[PDB]
Amino acid sequence: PIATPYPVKEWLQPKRYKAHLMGTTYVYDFPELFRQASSSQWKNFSADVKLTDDFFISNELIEDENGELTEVEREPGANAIGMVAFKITVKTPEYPRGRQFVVVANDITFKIGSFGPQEDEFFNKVTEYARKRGIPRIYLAANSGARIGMAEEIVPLFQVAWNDAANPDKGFQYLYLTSEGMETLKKFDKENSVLTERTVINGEERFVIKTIIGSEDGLGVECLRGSGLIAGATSRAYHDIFTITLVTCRSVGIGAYLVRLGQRAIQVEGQPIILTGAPAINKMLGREVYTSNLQLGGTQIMYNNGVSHLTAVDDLAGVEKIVEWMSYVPAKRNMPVPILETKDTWDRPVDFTPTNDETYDVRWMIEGRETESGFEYGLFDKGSFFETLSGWAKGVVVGRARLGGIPLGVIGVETRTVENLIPADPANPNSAETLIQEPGQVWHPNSAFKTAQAINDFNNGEQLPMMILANWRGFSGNEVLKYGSFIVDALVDYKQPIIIYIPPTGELRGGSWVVVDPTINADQMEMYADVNARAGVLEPQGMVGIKFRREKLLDTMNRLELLPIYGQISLQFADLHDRSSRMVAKGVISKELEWTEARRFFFWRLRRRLNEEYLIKRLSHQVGEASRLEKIARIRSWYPASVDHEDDRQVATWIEENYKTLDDKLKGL
Amino acid sequence: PIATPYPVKEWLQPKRYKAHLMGTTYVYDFPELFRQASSSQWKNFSADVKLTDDFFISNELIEDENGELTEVEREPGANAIGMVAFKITVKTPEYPRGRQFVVVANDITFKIGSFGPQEDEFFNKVTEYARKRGIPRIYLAANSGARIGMAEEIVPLFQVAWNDAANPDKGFQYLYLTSEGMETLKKFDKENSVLTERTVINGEERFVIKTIIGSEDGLGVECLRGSGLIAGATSRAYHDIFTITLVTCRSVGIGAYLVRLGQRAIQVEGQPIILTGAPAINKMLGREVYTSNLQLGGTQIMYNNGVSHLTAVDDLAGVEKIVEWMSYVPAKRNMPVPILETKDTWDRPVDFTPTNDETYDVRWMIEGRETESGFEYGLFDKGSFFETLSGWAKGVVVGRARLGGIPLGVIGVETRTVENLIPADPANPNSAETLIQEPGQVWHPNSAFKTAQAINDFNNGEQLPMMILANWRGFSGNEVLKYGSFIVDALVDYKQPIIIYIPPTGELRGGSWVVVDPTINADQMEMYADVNARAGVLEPQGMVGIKFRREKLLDTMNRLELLPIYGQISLQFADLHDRSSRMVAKGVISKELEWTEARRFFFWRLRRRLNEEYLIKRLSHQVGEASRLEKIARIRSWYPASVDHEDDRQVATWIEENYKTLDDKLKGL
Ligand SMILES: C[C@@H](Oc1ccc(Oc2ncc(C(F)(F)F)cc2Cl)cc1)C(=O)O
Ligand SMILES: C[C@@H](Oc1ccc(Oc2ncc(C(F)(F)F)cc2Cl)cc1)C(=O)O
Repeated sequence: PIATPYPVKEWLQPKRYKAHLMGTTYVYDFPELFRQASSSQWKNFSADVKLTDDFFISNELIEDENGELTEVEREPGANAIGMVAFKITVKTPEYPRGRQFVVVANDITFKIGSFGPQEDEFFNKVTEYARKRGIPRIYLAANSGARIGMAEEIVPLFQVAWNDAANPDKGFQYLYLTSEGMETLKKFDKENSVLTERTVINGEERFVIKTIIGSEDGLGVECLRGSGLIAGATSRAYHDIFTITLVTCRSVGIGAYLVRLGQRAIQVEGQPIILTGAPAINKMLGREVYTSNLQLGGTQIMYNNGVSHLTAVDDLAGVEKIVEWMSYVPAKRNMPVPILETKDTWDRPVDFTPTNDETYDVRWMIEGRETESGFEYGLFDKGSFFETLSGWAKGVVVGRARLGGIPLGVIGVETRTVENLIPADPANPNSAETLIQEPGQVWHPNSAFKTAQAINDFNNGEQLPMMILANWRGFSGNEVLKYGSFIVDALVDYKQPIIIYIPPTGELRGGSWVVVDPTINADQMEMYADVNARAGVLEPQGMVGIKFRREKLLDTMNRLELLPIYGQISLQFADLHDRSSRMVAKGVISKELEWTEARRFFFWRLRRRLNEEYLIKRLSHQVGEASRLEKIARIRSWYPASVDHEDDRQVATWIEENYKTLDDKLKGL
Repeated sequence: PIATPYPVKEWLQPKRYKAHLMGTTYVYDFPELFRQASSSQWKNFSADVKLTDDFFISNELIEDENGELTEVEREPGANAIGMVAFKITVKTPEYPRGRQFVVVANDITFKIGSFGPQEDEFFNKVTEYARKRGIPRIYLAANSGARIGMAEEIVPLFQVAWNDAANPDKGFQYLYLTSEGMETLKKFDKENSVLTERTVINGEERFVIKTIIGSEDGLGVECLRGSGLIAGATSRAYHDIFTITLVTCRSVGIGAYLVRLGQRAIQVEGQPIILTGAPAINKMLGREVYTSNLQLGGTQIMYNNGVSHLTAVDDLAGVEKIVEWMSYVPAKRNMPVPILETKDTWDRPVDFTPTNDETYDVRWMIEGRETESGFEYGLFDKGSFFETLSGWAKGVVVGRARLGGIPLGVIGVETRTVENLIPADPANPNSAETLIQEPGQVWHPNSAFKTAQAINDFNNGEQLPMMILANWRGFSGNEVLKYGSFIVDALVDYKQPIIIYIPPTGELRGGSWVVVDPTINADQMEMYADVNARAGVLEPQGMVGIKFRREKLLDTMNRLELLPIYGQISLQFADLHDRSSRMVAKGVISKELEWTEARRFFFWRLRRRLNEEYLIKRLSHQVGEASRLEKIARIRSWYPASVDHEDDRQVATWIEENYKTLDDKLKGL
């Protein structure tokens, strides 16, 4: 393109053009996308904000002579390997003073962005660089999988010992190198390129090749080791720091695997996640079954199965989703979750309220609904709900949100009936589309798996508090059994305060309660039941049909048919047990709450709990053998004699008024 | 039964008869079953062994006044709760001096062996009693799920406020208690049994009941809490001590859940594992779909899905399987795995050997095969292989075994084609039986899940070393993706030395290698490749069709159709790369081994590694900030200047000759 206003980027560095031709952004151009997403992040928080370019800094990372990652500034496209890294320090609304994180990405323009030993080592170095600093690791997937190849320096000068040179088609016995052939390697110093054994015949000597190694690195097994390295490295990363992946062009083999290992992933439409090549798959299936790779690792597949937590219209949308996601996570490991107050204060009732005589969307309780006559506020801050895994297991809703600025993970039950339509089966010209009916408030294999996943994803890396608006009436298909224990495990491992609240029209029966009972992890869990909720081992219908047969029905009968009415009286007699009042009496819940006052209660209870948890931790550096009970008990003995321990606002208030004073007490131990 | 030789047990204590009528063993009679299994255990180890009854001791456990578990001796059937516990101290071949473990079981004769608050608390107390002492917990499942019921003391004297006493069928508004009714409760002191509000009408006062609580404990939510308690307690137990479950009569609700939470489970034929009642399921399905519960939680279902690791013809067979399983696990947490030498010494070659021109059963390589002309010894001790999860994911074989007495977990790839026949679908009169073809050396969703499970089950509680005869050529259905990371996670968590050995005719391609590469956990993992094995990113066929097209084929062609032969030359050229020799050159394996000499090598390498691991641990009590590298390096500096560090036998020999001497060195730090 001649005569253009300004210089042609795609000409100055053709690699940029190659990347675009691939349908993706040039690696070195991604940082600019983060500055834009970051800049937009401010505009949406406060339009009147004069932003200076020093609010976003990007510093590429390359290994020095000691293989140690260091910051440098060089011209794009100067990377010697197919892997690049950037250290980003940007000021955001959640962190005005600024925050940091790393970005690892494949250079799709460098050897089809394949994973070679040098690229793996680098990816591994970056990962631990982020883990060590407790910083989040963002990975941009755009690869072709593990690098492959043969010792090309042997394919031209390799000899074969046929059965008879006369009739070559008769077959052969082995391959070898001649005295000359062997000399050529010694000349290029590529002797190690092969293993042979001198053998003479009716002619001269014929060095029989027993094994080909090759002088080039990245032909086979060495690439498999590099993959395992980064695979296990990512696995550890996930339990250490915040990990997220964005599929920008395509992710193959180890690339697709890494997407799952990092767990949280956003897939850009059109960019497929391929484990094994489609063309190769048609070979292991016989006839041509698939046409394009999109039909395999497309968004309409990965996003629906839960592998892709989110999708993006394009790369910039992808970066924005990443940036928005991070707004809920701490600047770094072990750091207080990013507190962020907006126009929606904590002091206000909850407008939206579900009714037994009306279908509703759980989301309306979470963020709120917009009616024709105004906006009904929900339990959490307006527009603070960021849902994820929205294309899989619609039965349950998971997302981040804010409670008066306090970021937390939220899981709610979808009362509406889910209509999961499973596409036809390509590997079978007979089977077609299949519509599935996923009842509301009913646990399914995918629903339990999604719940466990959500819990772990909230706990690991994100380190956020959590609220589950428990509202399940049962389960059905054993996969439900297996994944079931996944949930209890995730809860035992939770390290932040948890809150289980059975919503108003909600209910919690049988094992649906067991899997989330506070006694699973009393150190972090508390359970509340709305005055309009219900809970019991069995639903009214099931109870009566067991402990209220017909003989007990007749005996009661004293109005002397009237079975229909007396029958309903049974259900009502039972229902009178599944009341929140009873829950309190039995002490199975911390207390019963009112939906409209919930927000005010939960905001202070959580703010108060976070304060004590902080203290319980600062105290976990004195006498080693100290029970958490003995810890919280000592800390509460520091409160003034007039402070009501049950008063959250007061307790939170005093503590925040004496952080240093309390610190001194700690230092004096 | 009159005139019987000896007293009639079933008469002395009718509960025994009730249990038998249930088709199960009486709880208090189970200890005797363990003495018999234990006694048989000796007969099979050494017939010439005069065993005295003091080799097996059983002491029941009940809570004292402080709720603390204590040992007592009382008449069977005197248990006040539906839960019983026994502490067993038996002398076994692996532990002549004796070993200990606990046995928790439901009393099916006590309120249909249902889980009540008192039973849950007890189950929880026993579990931690075992965890605290590091002792194994054996649970005998024979229950009816969580206890249920209503405040019966209200159903007879409860009044209803009809719309008009004239026409009761017209309906009602609420229920209440009269001045008299209220008095009756105050008389029985059951006032808390309900919550009311005095309300007067055209008549007198009518205490409207707003909530029914009941004076009896175990009606609803309190039972759900008890379940959650033991659910999360079992979950923790699994990561702490050796947990196993035996379904003796039936396990319902929380009972079935606990089976999964304890992971390792043995199901007796005929005894079903039911999550939700079948009769109730027919109600949530409309018409009668299922006839018996066996069709749901039967062995032909649980065992095939992997929930039941093993099945037993009857209870005693069940106990034997438990006893035999424990022979591979340590007396207790953190204790050296149970070393046990038999007639099959370590010093001997490996007889059985697979051939590319012959189908074989991986098991023959493991334990060996019995031919018409003698017995071909395998890699491990004869008859020491104890396979588990044998009815699910036949694609992979998992079990315990012994290497010259050294107990370890083993996983191997089933080369033969699996024929998983999925039964018809009852919830659909249209769908029938479906036969599935699971190719050998090919990873499937169930196969990866089974592998991860095996690894975790070996690591947690069992604390055993592990060997995986890696031999996978690929994978296929994404569930394979999800469960895939389950494997890498399990390896990162492994705490005992691991050994990955690609068998002779075996091979390891693509991601099949990544998921088990040593670099995933270098602290415990080592990888060996047989000289007759093959490994690479892609199989010969795939490689040539990518880096050896037709133009490269023709160019090479110098014999001037001959495509068939030249084509084969391609495959051979590539295959020459996937050789173990190359693996060594690239340093991706510790070394290449010979199948017949493997046993001798692995026996000493493992014995040597266990010795150093012990030392690396004893050293983990000195200078806190010490790298494992710095640890093993210091320990190896203690070896004599003449000892070859690479010589396992020598190293193992010296160390075992100077345990105390080394101890002194440690104490002097
Ligand atoms: C209270 C209840 O105990 C149960 C019942 C089923 C149960 O198993 C499950 N519970 C929940 C799920 C999930 F994950 F879907 F919520 C799965 C199972 Cl298998 C656990 C405890 C009972 O015994 O009635
Ligand atoms: C070496 C290979 O990298 C891969 C390929 C696929 C891959 O994903 C999986 N690998 C193994 C399994 C399992 F568990 F079946 F063994 C599953 C997946 Cl998704 C991981 C790494 C490559 O890029 O060619």
